[PDB]
Amino acid sequence: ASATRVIQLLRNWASGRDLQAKLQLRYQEISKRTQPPPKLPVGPSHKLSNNYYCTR
Amino acid sequence: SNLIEVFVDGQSVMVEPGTTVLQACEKVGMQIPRFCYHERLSVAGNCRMCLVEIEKAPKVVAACAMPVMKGWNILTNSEKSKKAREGVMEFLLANHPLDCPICDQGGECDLQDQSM
Ligand code: FES
Repeated sequence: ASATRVIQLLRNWASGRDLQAKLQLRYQEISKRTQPPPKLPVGPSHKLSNNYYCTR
Repeated sequence: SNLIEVFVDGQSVMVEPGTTVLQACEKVGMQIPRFCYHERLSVAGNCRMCLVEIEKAPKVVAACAMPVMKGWNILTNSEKSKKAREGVMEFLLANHPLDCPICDQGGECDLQDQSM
């Protein structure tokens, strides 16, 4: 976050933990909203032979 | 009388001579799949969907057109009959158009229900 050093020390002392280690506001570390195309593999019953429906 | 004893899935039933396998199956209470057979029309034997297995017989007979004789045990739910039905539906649907959304017989199609 965009916080001054003195305020950061004040918060860390008052809470008792290191806030900047684990912030609760999401930043650039999240994934992009645009993603490459997927492929989504087919299931196990997509065979061209030995796939009669009466057996499964 | 002249009634003869035939077995459907091991259950005995009396049938008049000249009764087909399909009619015996209806008498027991099961409906053989069909596409070309109509009771009010002459027997054709085209669609081959009514293929059913007779016990101790290596060849699958057409239930609509095959007269039944004494002693036959009709295995309607056997693996061979199921495979024959699946093959016949696959051949029927090989060239069928993907017209179900625009077809006027959407929810009342024998093809759709029998494929399901
Ligand atoms: S119902 Fe078509 S061959 Fe018998």
